[PDB]
Amino acid sequence: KIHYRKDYKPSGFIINQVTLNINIHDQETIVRSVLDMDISKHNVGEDLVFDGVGLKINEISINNKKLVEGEEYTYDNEFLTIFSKFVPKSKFAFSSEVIIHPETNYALTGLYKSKNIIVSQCEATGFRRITFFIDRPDMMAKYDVTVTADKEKYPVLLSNGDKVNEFEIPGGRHGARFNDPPLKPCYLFAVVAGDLKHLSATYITKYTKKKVELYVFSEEKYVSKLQWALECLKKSMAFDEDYFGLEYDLSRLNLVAVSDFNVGAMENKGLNIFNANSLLASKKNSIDFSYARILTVVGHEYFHQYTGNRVTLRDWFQLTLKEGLTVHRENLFSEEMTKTVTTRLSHVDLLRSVQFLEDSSPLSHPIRPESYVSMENFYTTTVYDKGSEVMRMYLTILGEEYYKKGFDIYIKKNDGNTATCEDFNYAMEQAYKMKKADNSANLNQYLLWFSQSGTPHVSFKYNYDAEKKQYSIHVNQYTKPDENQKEKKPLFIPISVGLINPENGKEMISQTTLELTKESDTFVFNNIAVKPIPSLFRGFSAPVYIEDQLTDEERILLLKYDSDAFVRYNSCTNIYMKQILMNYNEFLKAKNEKLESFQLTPVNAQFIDAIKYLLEDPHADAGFKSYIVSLPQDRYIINFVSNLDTDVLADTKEYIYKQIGDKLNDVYYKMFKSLEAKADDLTYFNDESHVDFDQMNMRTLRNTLLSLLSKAQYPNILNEIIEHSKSPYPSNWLTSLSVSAYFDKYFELYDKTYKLSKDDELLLQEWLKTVSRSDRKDIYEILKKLENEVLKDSKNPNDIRAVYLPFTNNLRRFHDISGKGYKLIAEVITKTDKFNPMVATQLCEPFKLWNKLDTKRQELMLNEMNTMLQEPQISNNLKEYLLRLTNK
Ligand SMILES: Nc1cccc(C(=O)N[C@@H](C(=O)NO)c2ccc(-n3cccn3)cc2)c1
Ligand SMILES: [Mg+2]
Ligand SMILES: [Zn+2]
Repeated sequence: KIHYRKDYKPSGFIINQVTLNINIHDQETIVRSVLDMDISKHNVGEDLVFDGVGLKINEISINNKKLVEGEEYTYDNEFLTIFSKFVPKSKFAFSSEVIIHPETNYALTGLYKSKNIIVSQCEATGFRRITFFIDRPDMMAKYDVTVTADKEKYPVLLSNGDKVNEFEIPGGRHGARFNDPPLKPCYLFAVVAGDLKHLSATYITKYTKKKVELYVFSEEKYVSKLQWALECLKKSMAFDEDYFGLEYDLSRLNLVAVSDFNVGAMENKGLNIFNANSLLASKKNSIDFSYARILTVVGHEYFHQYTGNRVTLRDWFQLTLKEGLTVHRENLFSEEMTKTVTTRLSHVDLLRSVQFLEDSSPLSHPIRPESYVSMENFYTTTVYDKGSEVMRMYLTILGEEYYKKGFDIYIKKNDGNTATCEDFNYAMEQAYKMKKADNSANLNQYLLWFSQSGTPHVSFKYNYDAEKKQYSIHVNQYTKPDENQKEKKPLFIPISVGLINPENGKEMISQTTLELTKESDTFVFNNIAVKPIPSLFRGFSAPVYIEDQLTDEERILLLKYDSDAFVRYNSCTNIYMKQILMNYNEFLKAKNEKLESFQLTPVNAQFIDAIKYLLEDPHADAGFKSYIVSLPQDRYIINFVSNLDTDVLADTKEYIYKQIGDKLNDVYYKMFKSLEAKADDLTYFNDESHVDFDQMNMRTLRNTLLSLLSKAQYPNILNEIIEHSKSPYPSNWLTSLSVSAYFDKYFELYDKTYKLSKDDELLLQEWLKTVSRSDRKDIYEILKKLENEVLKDSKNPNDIRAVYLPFTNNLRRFHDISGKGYKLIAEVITKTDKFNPMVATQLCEPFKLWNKLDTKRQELMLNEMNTMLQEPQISNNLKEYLLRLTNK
């Protein structure tokens, strides 16, 4: 069944009130539900059809009378159909009692058990796995929810809204009633039951001075890992107050960590539920990455609230409207909190590798897709991250003042209602008119960012007239046709630009954002005293392929002297890409022609000099430094190479790294040593609320350099690796494991770091990732060992992802020409699909580039996908995904 965006129609029914009784027992959960319903104006005499998946019916009723199966209703484990003649024509009550089984719900959607916690996950279509409903986001209702359970096992009971009663029940049971008066969609329903321990605090809002109770919950074992999350939550509330002027609406906010979770987290009006790996940390038991991760995920779920309780999605095709906007808000927050340029760079790095790959793949879709089969497959980097860049472009175009005005308009015009992407665009259009002082100005073209798939390519030509002091930038845009649009239209592309004086490194013009609205345009600047070097797409101002057409000499100058972090980073990226493409072709030619000898173009010496210059600048940023000594991601590179031979790419990278290392290793070593004091400072190691993003960037730089030195077998570096393994910081001692791969000390550090990791669930998952990603010739044997000794038959998605996904980035080994790596991951996907289709689809990620590889590896991957597609028991999720991915 395929759902089309253009087919939207309001329900012929209304659900005004939901009254739930959820009774949790050892081997079953009984759910009783009364829905106070009505008939809408759009009703035309149709059957009453409820969603309900996997429910065991004890009984159903209309107005307290039992309905009879076959005669009055049918149920096929997916839809409950009540024939219209038995459906009332005014306000009526529908009631049901069903049985569900969270203890065996390993798909982690609906109501399920995670270790000793019962928790729900209803977005997007999970509420129908709990009870019957018209499970769509535009069905708004009031909720009154009662939960009962064994008191010893489940002392803490949580749901949306206010707890209004707590009571004892015979047999050592207890119950709690929660009433949530404001209307909400059912995907925001949540319930939690467990032996939860917590940290708490009180927050006083900025403008109304009201006290908000903040609680963060986990199992008792890890309660000491809750402090950073609580800090992050306070930080999020402060930010939305300061930047957007928005206060929290309710009197309490709960965050709950659970061990088994399909994604990162979920917002549920006051009851936010998190993957433990995105909420829990301690300096002793977490790598540095956890700290930015918790900050962004807690922020993200928090920024969902204000907008979520005023404007609900009309339908799921508007997903990017809530998610792209919330990621944009999350990124603004994260940039302001970390105060490091690597934060924005890391978002760009992710978009241009993972999301660009997706957008040039058979899975390519606009941020507002035209159809879906399985909602779970729609939560993509395109909808989220390209969505966020589209939301961010409004800010670039409008500036802060008018952006913040269009944002307010969108709320006002749409408060209390459902909205669409057009509603948001209309609101910004009003801000655009006010900014341009022109009520004929419009953003109608901007709507193509929602409807048009594929990554635009933007290219440049320049002209300078020295006598006229006149500089011209000629710009061209193009999007490649694909399966979604035969003809692509030009987009509204904002191009933030500067002009750098090559003679002194100074800005030559004020902040300027070119508005490209045609297929091509020419932008002319007068009174330009000398030929500039253009600094293009500052801040990465549009989600596009940038073809800067600059020389490497110009790129080096930008890298050294430009003011914009992204353009410096991109200029470096572009120098590397030119080099990678050149050496790749030279290696490829030698392979194809079976050459006994051949030449390779060396790495630009002035480029190596510039890297040295930056590394040696004490005033330059450590995180930025770690980027400039790293080649572009493999998934970024592949967008530029047809029929990519992964072996040839691996030889290419090897050559380039060795060229630069042969010149700079002594520099790397010196810096690795000199950075130690500040990077590994222990002054605040036992203060869980003290987080220093610069210091963590220094550790990133040290660990990056150590990797480079280890690969290069720098004299006596093993000494440094061994000492590194003794560091209190897990980022350090896990790095010592992965860099020791090049030495016969590896399995000793394997055992040491395992013993350090095994008693913390999340830390062990980081250990697994480190092992999985290790550059080992015997990695296949090592993975087998992990399966047998550690992973076993765990159904925890964190465990499974930890063991397998990092390995799939091993360019040389995962892409083994035998196809053994493809075969291995396909076996894991098919195995996982039996109990968790959402996670099975996640494990398909390496296959997304299948049609970009050399013809042999294309065939190998295709064979595995077709094998998976032929499994009789294949889930709808996995089938849809592989059908789309293989163009069937
Ligand atoms: N940065 C980052 C990376 C990875 C995942 C997430 C993440 O957890 N995103 C969630 C979100 O938006 N929460 O509000 C989220 C919520 C629900 C789904 N979902 C998929 C299918 C059904 N539901 C997916 C993601 C964030
Ligand atoms: Mg069932
Ligand atoms: Zn979200």
